[PDB]
Amino acid sequence: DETNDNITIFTRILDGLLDGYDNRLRPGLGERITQVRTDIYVTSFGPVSDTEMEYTIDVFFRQSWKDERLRFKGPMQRLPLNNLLASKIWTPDTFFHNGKKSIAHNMTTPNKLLRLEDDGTLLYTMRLTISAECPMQLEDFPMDAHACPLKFGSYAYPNSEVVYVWTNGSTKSVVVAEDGSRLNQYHLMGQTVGTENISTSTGEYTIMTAHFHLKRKIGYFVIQTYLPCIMTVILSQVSFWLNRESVPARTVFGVTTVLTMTTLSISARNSLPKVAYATAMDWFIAVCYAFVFSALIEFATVNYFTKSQPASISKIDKMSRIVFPVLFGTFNLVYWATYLNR
Amino acid sequence: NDNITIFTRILDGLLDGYDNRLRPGLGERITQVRTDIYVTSFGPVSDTEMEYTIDVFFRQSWKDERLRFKGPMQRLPLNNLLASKIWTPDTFFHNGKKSIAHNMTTPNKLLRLEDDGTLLYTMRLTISAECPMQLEDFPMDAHACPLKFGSYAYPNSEVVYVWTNGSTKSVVVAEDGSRLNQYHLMGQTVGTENISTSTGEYTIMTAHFHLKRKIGYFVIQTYLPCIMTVILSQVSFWLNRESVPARTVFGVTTVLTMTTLSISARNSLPKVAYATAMDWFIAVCYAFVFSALIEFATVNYFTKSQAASISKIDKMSRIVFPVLFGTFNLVYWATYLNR
Amino acid sequence: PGNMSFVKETVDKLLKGYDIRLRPDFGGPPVCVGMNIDIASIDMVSEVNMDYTLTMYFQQYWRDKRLAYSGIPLNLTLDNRVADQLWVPDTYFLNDKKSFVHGVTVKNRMIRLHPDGTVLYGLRITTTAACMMDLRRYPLDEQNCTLEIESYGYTTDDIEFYWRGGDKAVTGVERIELPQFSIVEHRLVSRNVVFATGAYPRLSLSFRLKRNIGYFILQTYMPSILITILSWVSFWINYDASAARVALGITTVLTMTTINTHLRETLPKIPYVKAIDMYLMGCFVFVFLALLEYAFVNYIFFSQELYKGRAAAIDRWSRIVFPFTFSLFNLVYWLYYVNS
Amino acid sequence: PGNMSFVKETVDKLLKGYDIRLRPDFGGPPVCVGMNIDIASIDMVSEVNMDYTLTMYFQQYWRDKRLAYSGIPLNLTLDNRVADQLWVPDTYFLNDKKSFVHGVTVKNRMIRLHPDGTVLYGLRITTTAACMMDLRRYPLDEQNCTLEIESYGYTTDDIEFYWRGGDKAVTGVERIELPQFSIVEHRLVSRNVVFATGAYPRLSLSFRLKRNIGYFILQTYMPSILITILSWVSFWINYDASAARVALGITTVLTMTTINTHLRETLPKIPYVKAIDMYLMGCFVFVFLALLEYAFVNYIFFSKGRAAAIDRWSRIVFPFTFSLFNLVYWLYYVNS
Amino acid sequence: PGNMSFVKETVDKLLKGYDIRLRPDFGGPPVCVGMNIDIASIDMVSEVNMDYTLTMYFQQYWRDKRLAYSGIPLNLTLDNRVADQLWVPDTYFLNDKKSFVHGVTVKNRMIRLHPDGTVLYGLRITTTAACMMDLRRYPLDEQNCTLEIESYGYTTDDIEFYWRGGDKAVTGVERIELPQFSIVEHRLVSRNVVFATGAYPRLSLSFRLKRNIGYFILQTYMPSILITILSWVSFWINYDASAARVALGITTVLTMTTINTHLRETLPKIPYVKAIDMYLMGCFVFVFLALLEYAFVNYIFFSELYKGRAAAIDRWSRIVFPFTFSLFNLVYWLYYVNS
Amino acid sequence: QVQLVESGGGLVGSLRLSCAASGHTFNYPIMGWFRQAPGKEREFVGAISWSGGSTSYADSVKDRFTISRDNAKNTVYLEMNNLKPEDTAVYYCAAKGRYSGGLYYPTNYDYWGQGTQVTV
Ligand SMILES: *[C@@H]1O[C@H](CO)[C@@H](O[C@@H]2O[C@H](CO)[C@@H](O)[C@H](O[C@@H]3O[C@H](CO[C@H]4O[C@H](CO)[C@@H](O)[C@H](O[C@H]5O[C@H](CO)[C@@H](O)[C@H](O)[C@@H]5O)[C@@H]4O)[C@@H](O)[C@H](O[C@H]4O[C@H](CO)[C@@H](O)[C@H](O)[C@@H]4O)[C@@H]3O)[C@H]2NC(C)=O)[C@H](O)[C@H]1NC(C)=O
Ligand SMILES: *[C@@H]1O[C@H](CO)[C@@H](O[C@@H]2O[C@H](CO)[C@@H](O[C@@H]3O[C@H](CO[C@H]4O[C@H](CO)[C@@H](O)[C@H](O[C@H]5O[C@H](CO)[C@@H](O)[C@H](O)[C@@H]5O)[C@@H]4O)[C@@H](O)[C@H](O[C@H]4O[C@H](CO)[C@@H](O)[C@H](O)[C@@H]4O)[C@@H]3O)[C@H](O)[C@H]2NC(C)=O)[C@H](O)[C@H]1NC(C)=O
Ligand SMILES: *[C@@H]1O[C@H](CO)[C@@H](O[C@@H]2O[C@H](CO)[C@@H](O[C@@H]3O[C@H](CO[C@H]4O[C@H](CO)[C@@H](O)[C@H](O[C@H]5O[C@H](CO)[C@@H](O)[C@H](O)[C@@H]5O)[C@@H]4O)[C@@H](O)[C@H](O[C@H]4O[C@H](CO)[C@@H](O)[C@H](O)[C@@H]4O)[C@@H]3O)[C@H](O)[C@H]2NC(C)=O)[C@H](O)[C@H]1NC(C)=O
Ligand SMILES: *[C@@H]1O[C@H](CO)[C@@H](O)[C@H](O)[C@H]1NC(C)=O
Repeated sequence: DETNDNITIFTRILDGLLDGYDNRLRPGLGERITQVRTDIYVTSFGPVSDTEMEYTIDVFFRQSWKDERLRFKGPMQRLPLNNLLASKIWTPDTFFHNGKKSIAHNMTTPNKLLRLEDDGTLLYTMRLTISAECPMQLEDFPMDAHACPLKFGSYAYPNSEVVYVWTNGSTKSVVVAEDGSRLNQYHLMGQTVGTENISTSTGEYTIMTAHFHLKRKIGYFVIQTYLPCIMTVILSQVSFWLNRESVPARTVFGVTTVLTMTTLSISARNSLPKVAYATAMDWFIAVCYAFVFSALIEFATVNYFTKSQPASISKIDKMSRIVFPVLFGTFNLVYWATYLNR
Repeated sequence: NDNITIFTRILDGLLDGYDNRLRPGLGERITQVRTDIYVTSFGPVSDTEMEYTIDVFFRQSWKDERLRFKGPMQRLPLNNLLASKIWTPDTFFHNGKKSIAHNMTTPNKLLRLEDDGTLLYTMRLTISAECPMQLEDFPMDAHACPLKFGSYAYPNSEVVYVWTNGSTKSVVVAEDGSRLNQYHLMGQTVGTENISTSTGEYTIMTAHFHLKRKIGYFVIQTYLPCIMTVILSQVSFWLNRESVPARTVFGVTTVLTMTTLSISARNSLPKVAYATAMDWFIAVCYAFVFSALIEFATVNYFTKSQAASISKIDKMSRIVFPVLFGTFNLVYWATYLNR
Repeated sequence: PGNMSFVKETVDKLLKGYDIRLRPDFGGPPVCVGMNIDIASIDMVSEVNMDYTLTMYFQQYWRDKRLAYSGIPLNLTLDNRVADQLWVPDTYFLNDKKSFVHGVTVKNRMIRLHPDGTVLYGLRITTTAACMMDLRRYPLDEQNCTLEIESYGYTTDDIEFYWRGGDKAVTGVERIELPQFSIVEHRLVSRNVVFATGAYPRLSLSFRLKRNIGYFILQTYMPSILITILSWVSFWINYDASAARVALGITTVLTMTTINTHLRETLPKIPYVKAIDMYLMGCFVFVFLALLEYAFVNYIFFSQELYKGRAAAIDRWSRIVFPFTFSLFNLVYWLYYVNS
Repeated sequence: PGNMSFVKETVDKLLKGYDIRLRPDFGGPPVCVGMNIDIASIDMVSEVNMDYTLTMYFQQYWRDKRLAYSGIPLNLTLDNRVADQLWVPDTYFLNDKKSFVHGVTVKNRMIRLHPDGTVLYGLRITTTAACMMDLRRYPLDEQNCTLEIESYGYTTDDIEFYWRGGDKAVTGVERIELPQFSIVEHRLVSRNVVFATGAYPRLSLSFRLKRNIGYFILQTYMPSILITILSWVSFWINYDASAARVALGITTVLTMTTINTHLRETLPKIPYVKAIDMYLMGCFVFVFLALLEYAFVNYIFFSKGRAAAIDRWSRIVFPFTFSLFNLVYWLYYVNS
Repeated sequence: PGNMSFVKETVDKLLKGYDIRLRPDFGGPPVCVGMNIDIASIDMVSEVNMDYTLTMYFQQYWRDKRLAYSGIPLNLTLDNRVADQLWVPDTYFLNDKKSFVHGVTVKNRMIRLHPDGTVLYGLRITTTAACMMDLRRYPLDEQNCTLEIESYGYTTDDIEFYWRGGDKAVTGVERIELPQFSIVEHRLVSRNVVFATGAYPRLSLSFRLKRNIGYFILQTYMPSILITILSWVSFWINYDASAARVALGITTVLTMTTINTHLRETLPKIPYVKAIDMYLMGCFVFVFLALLEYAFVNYIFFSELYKGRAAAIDRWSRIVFPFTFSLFNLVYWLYYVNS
Repeated sequence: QVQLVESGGGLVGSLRLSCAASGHTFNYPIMGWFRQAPGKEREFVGAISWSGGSTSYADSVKDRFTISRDNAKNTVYLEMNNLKPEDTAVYYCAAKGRYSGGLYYPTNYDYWGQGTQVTV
């Protein structure tokens, strides 16, 4: 509409709109609190790193506020300005408290959107990749759940200057794409968002909060750790069916399986941070080590009694041959029942 | 009281008409750039990359007759915002791979101006520099890692560098600056050189850091495991000759251990194409370990495939193998440790 | 006078008063941005990171009334630093994780003006783009990685994207060389995507990658087959050799365990069993059962004419049952994945 | 009432004629810079790199009379671009290896002027700082290493540093948690350092860290103890089973050398022996002597009551002396 | 005279009215740009990434009549920031993967203006460039790695590249000490390459690399040979020692796989079989057959001519296996040496 | 150098051409087919990639011709199916370097064949 003259009168509007404009000052500095409306679209969530206890999230981060300097009257009601206007206009300094290292994608012109309405309302959006610190507890390592937070708020302006609110309310302001569940070993149960105040050396501030609930997918660790552990325990117990005069054969069963449990205990070293306490998987590995180790002490005593007092000592083979499968069987029932309900 | 405004008009009077594109004395004389270094941190040395990291306060001083002034104070330090508006030399490190000029709360730079026009310009740098290494004597070798720097654009006829006070006291190392865990910094040397390149003649300032490697780490890491492995082969000679399964196990498993140690040691180092002094130890230990197995197969064959006459072989091996290995172990350290 | 001065004053007339803040024909009909790509290479494809690195020459081609000039028949090739002084589309890659415009010597950009105002804008790009992979068929799988091109700021009411020349808009697919993958085909799509802020134009470039099985045959399948065959040496050794029969068997089982756990260290810890994992568990059963084979014969030989008869019969059966059943399992495995 | 125009012209009047090139009270007494730190978190403390990564809010206070204003009652907060138009101190961290100011949306800086002219300048900083570690007692060691705050250019006759609030200046250290370490103590110090170019003010922030032995018990010590106990099974197997007595003995020897490499390959190439090295070497000796004991009995037997007597004493001597070795070990490193 | 005021005003007139947007002789014949390179080092060559890292001093010579000046005998050397105020050709490297210009102290750039208008523009660059490699002869191969130089925007109608000095245009290749490779030859090429947008000038610098076999002999072949020899020790051990010959067999078989697992780390995941892979599977066949030999001997013995047959097969295997592995080893090397 | 030799030409329907290569073919991963007639410019026909299998064509031969290869014998084949009268030309076989320019331009191809004539 009015195409020939529209591109000319508009540049006349813009330079007449932000000449004399000062971006060092809040809109309504001395009269009102600047109320900023924020919104997030999670383009993709993940991956999550347990060893550094951090996760990556990619979002379109959207902000909106009213600047009275920038109200205008012209041929159209909303203006899709180019993103270099952001350098000229005052914008909030919202920063993410948890961010370890973040990228404001800056490829083929900055990934920023800036629109101005007739009534002076701004809508300011940008694409961010945020690596946020997620402190996590690991006592239930292969069967645990976490709630990774994302916190953001003004850096320079305290509570009495700038306040933040979810644009459409709490539960309609953070949207996750269906393809956004970019997680390998986790599944996102849900998310809850809220608001908070904090007090620091520089005064009070208002914080927006978004928590994502994560349940770990147990499939990987079963085939990687539990089956090797369970099979090794079974492998050791095979020795009870061999005759006790085959001393070299009975020995290598215990020695080899104890060797297997030793490396498997070490193997978890690469999958976890250097935590100071034992996780659920450690209890399983330790008990599997106990059964495998006791399967060798079984041979040591039967060997000692048969060689020292040569027999009825064959009862030891019979009892251990039936007891070991049973006790290890009941351990699994107690173990899984303890954690899978947790 | 007027200091905060008088120097504003003095300094603004210096920077108008001034051209930073032209070196001082562009036409009449050579620019003498005094320089010196303070090493705050040295290391680590990444021999796998043949490079070393050094952190320095790199300091340069020269006279710019255009910036001389007279006022109520003899010298004044100035914000780094000014350093961009004056001429400063284009000094670069010839052998530097990667470098950081530190920003933290500001660019880590210092500029002070004497009323004579003399400038002192300093900055904090982290330099990763190449240090070619000869590793024929790897575990107990020594290196002389250089640091070469000079002007990039201006040739010898335009700018010349000199150590600030000439002698070795122009380069100083911090007492707590040793990040080296694997080396001793046994000394240093500084010199100056003319060079001729495609774009003209230039002046290099050279500083060489002499490094001696720690032998302690490799002794416990490789030598003891190798020496223990060799002994584990010889202990099999006191077992009875008829226990074939046991005797065979010692030989085969002990050789396998030498295989991992041979592979593991050279998994490090910058993959050079020749045998180091470490290899000449591991390789021979393999010979003793390997020949110890061939010793059993020989005696086993002469009794189970053919005994008082040939059982002497086992007895002699209990003495000859330890003695020959001991002699080799003694001469090995005698030649490389006294290097 | 003089063509050098004439061009200089002509370019200044184009840029004097030129508002970079406004798109071409602002307020009027949307400006069509045609674009085309010449692919330089795909540096790598990573399962652990679920991404691939693409290097390309990316070009855009649109019309701007304000840049029209007359009296010069040439297509003005201006210095790339003019890009800072012109309006250019806010095109971006939605699935990009990390990218940069190459900057050696001078930033790799091109601008070519023409008399009627149409502008050609080019870039050389390296982008690490996310690509999710269905590893259930790994390593017998094929994957569909894509590059998602979109305009960030301008909706369909302002910008329209299209491929210049249709299917001919992308070249260089012939010169993509990868160890693991061979490109079966590539496909071009154009769409409108709707967000809460409006409908935006999209162009999508897709590659269908099929993996090469050569590496895994030599490194994984050949070892497992050879070790499984190695387990059958047990059936031929005399049954009195308990130490040898057990030592051969347990060590084989140990080797299969390390192969099973090792390979997953080189690829993401995805929580489901892959095609190769099924094979390795299939091989594990054979080597594991081949050890129980000696466990029972030892029990029958010593602890239970059954000492002479059954002990020999079971061992003799194993020499034909195990090799046959392994081939039966092996035949079904390849017919399932390769033939279907 | 609608004072936005008034505050604008006030700010313009302050910045008009303001010089970035001259420090506050130039030529006069040194400008006093007060500092606060709010520790956000401490990331990996790395022995292989001899460093630690720290994230913090770093705040600085000083008075610049050129920025005094009277007609406004507010502490005037300004956009972070203003920091490029004012003189700010050149404070730097001497022992840092790599650091950056956060820029998630806009560069994380705070500028807040006050009527009397005092300026508050804040930053959020992630810094990787050199932390040389004395591993002579690892893993049972305590490490002290610091952050060295200093002015690069201005000597003590141009700037003075001081902690605001003394030992209340730093906060957040009481909150942070680390997996391998726990904070035992932190100290705030201020002092001058002399170089050839003059004396400079410095502030030192120190943390003393004690390592959590809980990890290495599960990962290193218990596997080592179990392998050593595994070797003692040899003394109970009959001394005629050379194939079995050996395969057990040599396997324990193999494991002990195996675990040594897995640890030292993830740790700096220091030349001296660590505490675990003093332990794993001790366990190897017991493991090695257990195997050598069998070569001894063979020579005695194949040359019997004497063979049995040596075997039966070994069943109790090795467990006893290993317990004595284990007792004196923890007695030295832990209880003294 | 050459007073700095005269030089300042002279430089000001050259830049006054200058337009960086237009190439020299715009609308006229092409600009002749003469390339020149001094190789500083080739930091690394990696098969896993199919790339190599190159550091060099890169210079460009061209004439811009707008910058001609008179009355000054000197070849003016200016602060490198003049580069942002002048037209410089848009040269770039086609096959680079990531590159940067060194920035220590100040960005390593050089501009030197000559009276006739000739501009010398030089800068120090470190480039990681792709080099696809034919690994079908891995330890025994030869490789061609090239650096492609081209103008991004200007076609042949506007710019003409050429090697300044012909074959002397590249120096320093005499002095590249690569550990695993040696520079057999290098050569310089110039040509015009045509796209849909036009024909562009191109220069390319090529290196021909021949590998040093030292590392792989020490770490892969000798271990493979020695383990293969160790497997023959079984034939000497008596057939009755079942636990010994099995242990000697199983251990060697799993040592061969242990070598493959290490080779699985050093190279990219290529489909085709490499020369080293062919040798390892050759060794694996002998090591595998060395255990099948015992299995049939044990079967034959225990399943009185049978005792003689078992001994006879040991005598055959004692001669055939060493002879056949020597024959295999001989044919293998002659193929890759003669071809 | 990389020697190129051609075969299978002559007056014809359907027809098939073969192009063999030897030497350092790894440096020249792409092979292209070109055709010419007196008084006319040299035209592009199609191309094939060693070890990649990907192919491209000229629009005048889409769905009529197909280029295939045998990577072990080092031979490129052009299945000249579904002939038409306008296909008279000498079909040169050529090779292209890795980093040369576009496919459709004969100037980018270094080594060339003998140009077997075909008549239809
Ligand atoms: C690493 O890899 C490289 C790639 O495999 C190896 O070879 C080089 O590769 C490049 C391409 O990357 C290739 O150009 C180069 O060949 C030389 O190129 C020169 C330029 O020739 C071009 O321009 C000429 C313009 O006049 C043109 O005539 C050439 O041939 C074309 O026209 C003729 C005539 O009509 C036709 O017959 C022909 O079919 C073409 O259509 C071509 O377009 C050129 O200088 C040079 O030699 C030729 O020219 C000389 C001067 O006239 C003659 O004396 C000479 O006899 C030739 O005619 C080459 O052709 C090769 N390089 C070589 C030496 O072959 C690298 O060698 C390798 N590097 C290492 C270190 O291993
Ligand atoms: C990798 O994986 C990606 C993602 O899965 C694959 O991408 C998909 O590719 C296919 C083609 O192979 C795409 O389909 C084509 O899409 C376009 C656009 O259609 C859309 O936009 C139109 C314009 O706004 C709109 O009209 C369309 O809606 C109409 O059509 C749909 C048809 O389902 C109908 O339901 C609606 O009611 C409308 O009538 C739609 O929004 C289009 O050009 C193509 O149409 C052709 O094909 C259809 C087939 O029925 C035919 O009828 C038409 O005449 C025409 O010939 C076609 O639909 C698809 O959109 C892509 N999906 C995504 C998510 O991007 C990709 O193929 C994979 N690559 C490889 C190499 O394997
Ligand atoms: C980690 O490791 C670091 C490095 O080792 C430790 O840092 C050290 O901390 C201690 C405190 O624990 C520091 O010493 C303190 O320093 C001050 C200032 O003293 C300095 O400055 C004075 C001027 O302001 C000056 O007078 C001082 O010189 C006098 O004193 C010295 C020492 O007695 C003497 O030799 C001189 O002749 C002078 O007499 C000196 O230059 C000081 O406040 C501290 O206590 C002194 O003063 C108080 C009164 O104020 C008094 O009560 C005390 O009895 C004492 O006299 C104390 O000396 C030390 O400087 C730091 N070292 C370094 C290298 O920075 C850090 O503590 C460790 N951290 C942890 C957590 O373990
Ligand atoms: C450091 O700050 C300076 C400002 O003088 C500027 O060049 C840039 O922002 C930073 N550059 C470096 C060297 O990191």
